[PDB]
Amino acid sequence: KIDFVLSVAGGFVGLGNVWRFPYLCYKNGGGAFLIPYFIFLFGSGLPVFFLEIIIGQYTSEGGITCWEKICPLFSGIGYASVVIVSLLNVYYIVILAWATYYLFQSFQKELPWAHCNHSWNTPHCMEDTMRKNTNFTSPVIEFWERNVLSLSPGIDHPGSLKWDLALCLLLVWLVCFFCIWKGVRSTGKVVYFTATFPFAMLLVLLVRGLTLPGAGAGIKFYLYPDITRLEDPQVWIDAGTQIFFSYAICLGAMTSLGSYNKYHNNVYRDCMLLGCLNSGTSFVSGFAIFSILGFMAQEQGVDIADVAESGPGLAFIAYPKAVTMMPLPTFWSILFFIMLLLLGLDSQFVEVEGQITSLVDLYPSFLRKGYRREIFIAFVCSISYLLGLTMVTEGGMYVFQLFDYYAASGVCLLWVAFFECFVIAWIYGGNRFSEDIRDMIGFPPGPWMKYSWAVITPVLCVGCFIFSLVKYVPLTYNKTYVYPNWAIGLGWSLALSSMLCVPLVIVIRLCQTEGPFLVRVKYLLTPRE
Amino acid sequence: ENVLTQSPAIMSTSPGEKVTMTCRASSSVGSSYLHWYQQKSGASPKLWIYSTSNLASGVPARFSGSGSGTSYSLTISSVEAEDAATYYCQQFSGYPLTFGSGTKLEM
Amino acid sequence: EVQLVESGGGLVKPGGSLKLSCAASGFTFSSYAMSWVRQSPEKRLEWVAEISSGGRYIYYSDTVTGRFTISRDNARNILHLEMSSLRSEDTAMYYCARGEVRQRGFDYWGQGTTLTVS
Ligand SMILES: O=S(=O)(O)C1CCNCC1
Ligand SMILES: [Cl-]
Repeated sequence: KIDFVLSVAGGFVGLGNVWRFPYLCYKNGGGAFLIPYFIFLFGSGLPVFFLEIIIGQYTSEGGITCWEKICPLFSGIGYASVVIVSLLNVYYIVILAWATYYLFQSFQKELPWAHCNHSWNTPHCMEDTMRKNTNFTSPVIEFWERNVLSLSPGIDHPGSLKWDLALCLLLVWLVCFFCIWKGVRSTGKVVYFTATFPFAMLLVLLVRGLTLPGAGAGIKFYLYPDITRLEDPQVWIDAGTQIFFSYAICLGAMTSLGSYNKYHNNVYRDCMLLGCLNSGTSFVSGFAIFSILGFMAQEQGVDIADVAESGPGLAFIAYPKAVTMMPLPTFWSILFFIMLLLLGLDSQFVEVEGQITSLVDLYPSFLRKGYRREIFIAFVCSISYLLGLTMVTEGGMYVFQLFDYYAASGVCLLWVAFFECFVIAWIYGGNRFSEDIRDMIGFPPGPWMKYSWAVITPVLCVGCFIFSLVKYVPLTYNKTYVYPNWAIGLGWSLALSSMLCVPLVIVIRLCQTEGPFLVRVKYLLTPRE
Repeated sequence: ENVLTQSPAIMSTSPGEKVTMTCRASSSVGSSYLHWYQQKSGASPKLWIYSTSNLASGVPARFSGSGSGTSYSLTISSVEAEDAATYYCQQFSGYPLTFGSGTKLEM
Repeated sequence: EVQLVESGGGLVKPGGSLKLSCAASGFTFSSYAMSWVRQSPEKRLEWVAEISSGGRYIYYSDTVTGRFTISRDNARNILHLEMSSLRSEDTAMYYCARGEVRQRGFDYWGQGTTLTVS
């Protein structure tokens, strides 16, 4: 099982675990984030992951075709998943653009963020050592805000288009385009290095963080719950959708990946192994992130909740501070950002390939026989690059935050998971699904999967959605910038672009099918083959 | 059809001594899809070992089994008069399902 | 998980037809797959047919695929095997076995019914 290991190990460490989980945990007060995180994990995450893999293997086709075999009425789930992937690919690559910019900035004798004597730095800067010797600002934070981002006062001020970051996105997109068109992927002896290097780097960062003088307070903030105050809907949605985002579920890529295997594989063992390990690596890297934050709190003399930004830049603020505290910081900075680029590039390759397949399968005659696939791939990459340019401007950070919060996370993932589990448990039939699983892997799902799909996942998703609507709180960048109403409307438009697919497809297929309305629904609910 | 076979078709045995039986398949069976069944004379067969190592409910702990690929075996720590029965290996990996030739302990 | 009983065995002529029944008790018959196993007078065990828990998936041995039909009554909790053309080699003892988990084997075996041709 050792190479299976290396394959699916490349599989479960991604920008999600390293980057998204730490800042989401930090944003929700730390310890309080973990309780809904594990509740959603064991309630829905693993069962929905297993369910999606089972669909992918059962149909032996793409994520859009399977619903035709299962439930023709709810075929809109595949379109929702493919549009979720399409929106995710646009903004997920900006992280690699920032990583590329940091890596290019790392080719210096002294790291630019280790001290503040440069041009872009504000007069209020004080060295972290000297800050406790307040209106002062840490050099790393203002480097992230002013040199890389050049952050605008708000989303209403796009500002100039940062040319260096635009070229970084262009370089990353060229790498992706060449890899997808030429089929370049980690298949030779390089797979072992690609699978082991991220874990080695994370272990080094964890060791450095835990040995910091202020690590203990960071761990206390990371693990101590705050159920008395922090039980807002926001933490529940954030943890539940972080579970669904770390796994490639509700995106429709897991069905395609599962279709690559066969019934002889040890399904429901690989699923639990990969899911538990994927959550475990996130939980482990949380210790490193929060220990670095605790060291920052000890050094700067301020609370842990105030040391760094409550946003996507937590990874780009904490880790550079960690590599600053190691011998020869340039070497560790270069290694860390090479690791980050590889870790994000592999996932981006997988997502773009899945999108390309799920779109060419809708018209193979035109997109695979009437025209070369290279042209279609170039079209997809170019359109995504022009769309991603919107997050490169000086105010691009706000757009990226909105995209992360709405386009490929939040209520849309709960919507997709609820409709998946509802359809399979109730419309298609839990007994039928268990019988199919018996036919494929040899044993029934058991009470845990079945009761999860029937009750627990629908209850959790509906409860989170209703609790969010009842106790609604608007999105805010960091914890001080309030988005305008039009930006919130745009975010909800991004979410609804995925949510509305199911009702639209239901109504369209109802209209396009002949017969009485009762007969229309009854026939469109019948499985195929 | 994955034809199975068992070597000691007839095995004369005496109480107390350790005994062993072998099962072979024409095709590579998964370790989790091979099972052993005991059948006393004049009685229906009973499940004895499953997943090549897990003893069934009623089998005493003296029994054991091991194997992989296309070669498998079953062993007895110390036989007894109550163990005089016929044992069949069976593969469950692919259809048609097949049973071994069967080995009957003479005593 | 207690009791399984076969019925319907008897003497028929070669090329005839016979239906075999297998009653189930002590467990939810609709939640477990059922399989028929055949023991020739030489005591050699041969698998015949399998029916899934809901009856949607059916498998047959290569020698009985064209002549044997397996069916179940989930409401009645009774398992039925139908033979349309009984050859000379079909004379044997028939058992109905529970095979819900392929990785665990046939948990329970029925009493069995004999079939003869003359
Ligand atoms: O964050 S990852 O673990 O790399 C993955 C999860 C699904 N959406 C993004 C790709
Ligand atoms: Cl995660």
